[PDB]
Amino acid sequence: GIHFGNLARVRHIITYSLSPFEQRAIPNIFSDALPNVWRRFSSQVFKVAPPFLGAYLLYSWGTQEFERLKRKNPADYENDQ
Amino acid sequence: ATYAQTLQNIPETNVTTLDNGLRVASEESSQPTCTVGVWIGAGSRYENEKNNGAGYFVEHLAFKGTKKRPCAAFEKEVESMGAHFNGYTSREQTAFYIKALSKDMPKVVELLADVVQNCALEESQIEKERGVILQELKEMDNDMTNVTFDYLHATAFQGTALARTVEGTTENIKHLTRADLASYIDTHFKAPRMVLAAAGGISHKELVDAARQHFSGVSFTYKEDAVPILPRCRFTGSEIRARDDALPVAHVALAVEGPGWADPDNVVLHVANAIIGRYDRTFGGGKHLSSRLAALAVEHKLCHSFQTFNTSYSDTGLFGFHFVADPLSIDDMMFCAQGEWMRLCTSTTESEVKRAKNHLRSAMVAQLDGTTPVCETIGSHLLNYGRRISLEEWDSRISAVDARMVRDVCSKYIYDKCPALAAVGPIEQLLDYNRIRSGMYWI
Repeated sequence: GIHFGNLARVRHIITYSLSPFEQRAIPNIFSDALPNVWRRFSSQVFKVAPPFLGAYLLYSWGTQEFERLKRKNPADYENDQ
Repeated sequence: ATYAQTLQNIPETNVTTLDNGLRVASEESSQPTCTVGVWIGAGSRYENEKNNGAGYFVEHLAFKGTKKRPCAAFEKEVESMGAHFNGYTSREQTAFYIKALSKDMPKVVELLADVVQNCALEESQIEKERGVILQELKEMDNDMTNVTFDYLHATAFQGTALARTVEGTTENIKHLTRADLASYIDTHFKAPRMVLAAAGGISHKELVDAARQHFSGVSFTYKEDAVPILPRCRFTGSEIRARDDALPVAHVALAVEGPGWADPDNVVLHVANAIIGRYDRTFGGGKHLSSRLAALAVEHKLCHSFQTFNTSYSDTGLFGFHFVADPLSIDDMMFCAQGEWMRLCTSTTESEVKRAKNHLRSAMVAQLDGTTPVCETIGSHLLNYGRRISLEEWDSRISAVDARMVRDVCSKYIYDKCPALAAVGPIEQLLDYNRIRSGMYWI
C-alpha cells in the first residue's frame, strides 16, 4: 500500500528546486547538453563497439566465403574433353 | 451604545511633522500609564550582503548606554522610574519603545532621542554582544517555526535582500565592526524615516514640543530629506527541503507572493485567511470548529497545528500557511490545506465571509489592546500606509467584502500560481514540487 513515509532514515540533506515555470525545459543545449552526450558516447563506445564490430566482420567473412564456394573452380574441367 | 458608534468615538490620531522630517503621532487616552517609541523604517532588507545583521547587532546596543549616559547611568535612570524599555528589528521595520507613567512622557522622549542618536557603541560591549548574538542564534536555530519562515523567505525571495534573516550570518556577527554598526545607524536612523508615536494619557502638543527639543535633526541638502526606494525583490515559485528524520514533528510552509501594504485587496486576503483560520491541539472547539481544515485536522489527526498568514511588505509580501505534523500525516494535511485554498478561489460562501469578517474585526480590535499595541499600530501605519487607519475605516472596508470578492481576489493571488515551499524535519512523506504545484488548480 503506502510506501512514502517509511522508505529510509535521512538526516541533514537540504535540496533546492524551482517550479517548472521559472526555468527552461531544455537549457544549455550546447554549453552542457551535447558536451555530455559526447562524454557518455566516448566512454561507452570502446565497450560496445568491439563485440559488434567483431560480429560484423564474422558476417562479411562467412557471407563472402559461402559465396566464394559458389563460384566454379576452372581446375575441375581443364582436363575435360 | 452600539459597536458602530464606539468606533467613531475613539479619539483621532494626531500627526505633526518637523522640519527635519521626523513625524510625531499619537492617540490620546485618559490612561495614567502610557507607551512612546520611535518606529524606524529600517531592517535587514536595507542591509546588504556585507552588513547583514547590523540592525540586529545595533538592536543589542541601543540599550547598553549612550554617550551622555553610560550603561548603569542609562539602566539605573530607566529602571528607577518604573519604566520598561524594549524593542525589535524585522526585515524592513525596526522599533524602540518605552512603557512609562504618562507623567514621564517628556523625559522618555529625551531618552528615546538619546538612544537613536547617541548610542555609545562601546567597543568593549560590542565584543560581548558579539558572543551573545552568536548564542541567541544557536537557540533560535532550534525554533522550527523560525527556521521554517526564514527558509520560506530564503527561497521565495531567493537572490534578493528579502531572502536574508534579520539576525544575519554567523560570519557577519563574528566580523562586523564598530564602524559598520556606526554607519548603519547614520545611514538608516534618519528623521524622515523615523516616527515618534505615543499612546495613553499624553498631550499631543506636549509630545511634539518634547520631540522638537531632542529630535532636533538638521537637514541641509535635499538628499537628507529623501526616503530611498528599495530595489524590488523577485518572488520565485520554488522549494527548499531541509530534511532531518531525527526531529519529532515536521514543519511545512507554503505561500504565494502577496501584494504589499498599500493594496486594498489585503483586506480581502485577511477575510479569506479568516475563513481557513488556524488550529492547534489545545483548541477546545474540537470537531465542531468552524474552519473545515481545522475540522478535518481534528477528524483525521492531521497536524499538531496549522495557521494561515498574510505577511505584508512595502512592495511585496507572503500569503500562505504553515503546519506542524507527524511524519506520516504530512501528505493528507498538505492535501486538505490546498484543498481549502482551492475552495477559497472556487466556492467561498456568503456565510463563510460573514463569520470571517466578524472574526477579523475582533482580531482588528485586539490589535489595539493597550498603549503599546496601539502605539505599534500608529508607528507602523504611518510607516507603512503613510497615515493612520481607523477601525471605523478598516471596519468599513471589511464590510464591503463578500464571497464573490474573496473568490476573485483569492483566485487572483492563488489559482494556478507557482508557490514557495519550505519543509523541515522528517518530511519524506510530503513530496514532489510538481504534485504540490498541481494542487494549485481545480477545486
